[PDB]
Amino acid sequence: LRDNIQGITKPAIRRLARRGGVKRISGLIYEETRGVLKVFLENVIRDAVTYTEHAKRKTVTAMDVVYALKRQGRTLYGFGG
Amino acid sequence: RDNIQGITKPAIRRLARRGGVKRISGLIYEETRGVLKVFLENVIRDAVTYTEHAKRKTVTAMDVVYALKRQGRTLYGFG
Amino acid sequence: AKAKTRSSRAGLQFPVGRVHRLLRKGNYAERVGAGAPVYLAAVLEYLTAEILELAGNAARDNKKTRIIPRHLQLAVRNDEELNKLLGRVTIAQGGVLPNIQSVLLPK
Amino acid sequence: RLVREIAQDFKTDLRFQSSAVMALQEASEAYLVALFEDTNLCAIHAKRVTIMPKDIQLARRIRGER
Amino acid sequence: KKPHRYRPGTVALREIRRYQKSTELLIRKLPFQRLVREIAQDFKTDLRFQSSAVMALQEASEAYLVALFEDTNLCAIHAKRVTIMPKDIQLARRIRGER
Amino acid sequence: TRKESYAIYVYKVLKQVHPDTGISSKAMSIMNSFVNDVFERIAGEASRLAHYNKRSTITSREIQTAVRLLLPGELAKHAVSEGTKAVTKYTSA
Amino acid sequence: TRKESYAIYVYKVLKQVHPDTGISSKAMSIMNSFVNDVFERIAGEASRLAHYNKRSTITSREIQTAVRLLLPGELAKHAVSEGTKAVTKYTSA
DNA sequence: CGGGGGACAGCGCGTACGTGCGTTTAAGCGGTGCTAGAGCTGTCTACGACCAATTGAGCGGCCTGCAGACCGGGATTCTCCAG
DNA sequence: CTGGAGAATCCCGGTCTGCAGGCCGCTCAATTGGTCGTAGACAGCTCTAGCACCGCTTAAACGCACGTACGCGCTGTCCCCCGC
Repeated sequence: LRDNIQGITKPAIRRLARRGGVKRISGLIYEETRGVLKVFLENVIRDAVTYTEHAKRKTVTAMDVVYALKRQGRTLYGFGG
Repeated sequence: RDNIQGITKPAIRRLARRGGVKRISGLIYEETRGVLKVFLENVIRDAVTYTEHAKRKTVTAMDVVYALKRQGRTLYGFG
Repeated sequence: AKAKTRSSRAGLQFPVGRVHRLLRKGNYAERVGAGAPVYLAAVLEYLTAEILELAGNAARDNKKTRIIPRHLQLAVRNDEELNKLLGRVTIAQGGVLPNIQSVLLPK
Repeated sequence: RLVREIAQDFKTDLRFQSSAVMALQEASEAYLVALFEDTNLCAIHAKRVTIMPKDIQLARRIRGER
Repeated sequence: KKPHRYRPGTVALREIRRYQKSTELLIRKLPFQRLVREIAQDFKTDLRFQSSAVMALQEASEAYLVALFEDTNLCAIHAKRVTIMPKDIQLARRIRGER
Repeated sequence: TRKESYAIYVYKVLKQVHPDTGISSKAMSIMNSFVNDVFERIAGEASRLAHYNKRSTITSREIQTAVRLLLPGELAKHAVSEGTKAVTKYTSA
Repeated sequence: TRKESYAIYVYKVLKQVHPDTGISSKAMSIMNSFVNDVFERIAGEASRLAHYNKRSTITSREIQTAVRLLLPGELAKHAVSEGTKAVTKYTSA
C-alpha cells in the first residue's frame, strides 16, 4: 500500500469544490487538499484504531468510527447510532 | 441606560492593540459593541439559569464558570 | 388491576419505562426521580414531532411519499433553531443546501 | 453596569458576587482579543492594514458564530 | 461551422447546480479504501475493516471537505477574487482552529 | 440477539403528524441516532446539574433546567410546556 | 467548613523540579483548576470506554486508553510510561 | 490545446484615518451603613430502591405490492451569436 | 435590441423490483404490589457580603485641528485555467 493519496483524482476534488460552491479553481490546490485530507484521516483513524485495540478486536467497526468522530466534535448520524 | 456606550473607543482601541491591530476603521466600534453584547447575552442567560436552578438570588462566579465551560470556553483561576 | 403503560398514563407515544431503565443504567445518578423519565419522553416526542413535520413538508414539496435523508437535511438546515441545535452534526447522504454566492453569478 | 443591565431581561433583582463580574470581564476581554486577532488576519489577507466590520463578520462566520 | 463552445464559467455554474442538489459520494470507492488501509497500516498491522466503517470515513471526509471548500470560497471572495488560492485554505483552517 | 430502538414510536409520531407519509430505513436510523444523541445530551447535563448541587436524584426540575440550557429559545419554551403538561397529566392520572 | 485542594502536592512537585522557586496564590488556583479539568476529562472518557465495552469496572487499562486518546504524541507516551512504572512499583511493593 | 477573462501590477486621489493638545468627566478609592440572602443545622416524612409475581408490548422472522427508480422520446428552456 | 441554432434539461408514459410495512409467535422487560430506609423539604438560626451612599482626586475620555497615506477606482498586461 504505497502512493494511494494520488488516488483522489483532480476531477474528484473539482466535484467536491463544485458542491462547495467554488466556481474558479487554481491548479496548485489539489495537493494541498490531499495533504489536509490525509491529516484529517490520520487523526480519525488513530482514535478509531485505539478504540478497536482497547476492545481487543482485529477488525475495525463503523461504530468505532462513530465514537472517534464524536470525540473530535464531528457527530455523524445514520451509521448505527 | 446606554451602558453599551460605556464601552468607549479608547478601550476598543486598546483591545485591538493587544490583538495586534494597527489601523482601525471608524465603523468598527459599534460592530464590537454589538458582538460583545451578543456574547454577553449568551453567557448571562446560562448563568442566570444556573443561579435559578440552585434556587438562589445571587449569581456566583461558579455559575459563570459552568456557563463558560458548557459553551466551550474553559476558564481557570476562579474555581 | 391490569397493567397500564406509563406512556398511556401520560398520553405519550414514547416508552417511559424504557427511558427510566436507560436513566438508571446510564450511571447518571444514584437514584432517578419518578417524573423525570416522563419529562424526557415528552421532550423527545415533541422534538421528534417537530423534525418529522418539517421533513414531511419537505418531502411533499419534493412530491414523494417517503422521507429520505435529503429531506431530513433540508428540514434541519432550513430551520434556524434546528440548524442551531444540530450545528455540529453530519447527516449521511444529506447533501448540501443549494446556495450560490451572488458575485459568481454571470453578469 | 452593562452586565447588570443585561441581567434584567432574564430576571429582576439579581445580586452579584464580584468574582462573577470579574470572571465575565476576563472571558469577554479574551474573546474580544481573539476576535480582534482573527479580524487582523482577515484584513491582512485582503492586502490591507485597516480593519472594517466586514472583516469581523467574515471572521465570526468562519468561526461558526454566524 | 463553429465549435459552439460555452463561455468560461457557465459550465462551472451548471455543475455547481448539479452537485448542490445531489447527495451521492463524489470519490471513487476503491482508491479511498486503499488509502484508508494504507493509513491504518501505520498504526497496526493485519487490520480488518467493516465496509460500513469505510463508508463512514468517506461520508465524514466528504462532508468536512465540502465545509472547508465553502469556507475557502468565502475567504477568497473576501479578497475580491474569483479563483481559490491555497492561502485562503490556510487562513480558513487557521481561523477554524485547526492550525 | 435482539437490539432495541425507537423505530415504532417514531413511526407512530410520523403517522400522527403526516399519516400519508412513508419513511426509508436509512432516514429511520437517522432519527434513531438523533434521539439517542439528544438523550445523551440531556442526561449528561442533568447529571452535571445534580452533581453541582450535591443531590442524589434526577428529578423533572433538573430535566427542565437541562432542556432550557440545551435548547434554543422557542424550542426550549415549547418543550418545557410539553414536559410540564405531560407531567401534570401523569400526576393527575 | 474545610475545602480540599491540590495545593500541597503541587507545592511538593514544584520543590522537586525547582527547589527554590516560589508561587503566587492565583497561580496555584489555576493549577488546581487545571488538575480538576484533566481529572474530569480522563475520568469521563474512561467511564465512556467502560460503558462502551459493557463492563462495570474501571481498570488501569481504561485510563491508559483514555490518556492515549486525550494526550497528543510525546506527552501521551511519557504519561503512559509514568503510569506503567508507578503501577508496577506499587504492585511489586 | 486554444483562448478569453481573471489575476495582478502600477498610478492618481482625497479622505479618513492617525497624532497631538486643551478640556471635561467620571472612574477609582476610601469610608460608613444596612440587610437580604447565602450558608449551616435539626427533623422527619414522603419518595425512591428492591424484590416477587404477571404478562403483553415489542422484537424477530416472513411476505408482499407498490413507490420509486430506470428507460426512452418528444417538449421545453437556456445560452451564444450574428445581425 | 432579436430571431435562429444548438445544447441542455423536463416531462410524461411504460416497465421492473427491493423494501416498508403489515402480520405473527414468543419472551423478557415493564408492571403491580408491598417493604423499608434515608435524602431532602422544611423551618429556623447566623452573619457576610452585596448593595447603596458620599466626598476627593486625577487619569482617562473627549473634541478638535491638521496632515498624509491608503483604500479604492481605473487601466493595461499576460498567463493559466476552462471548455472540449
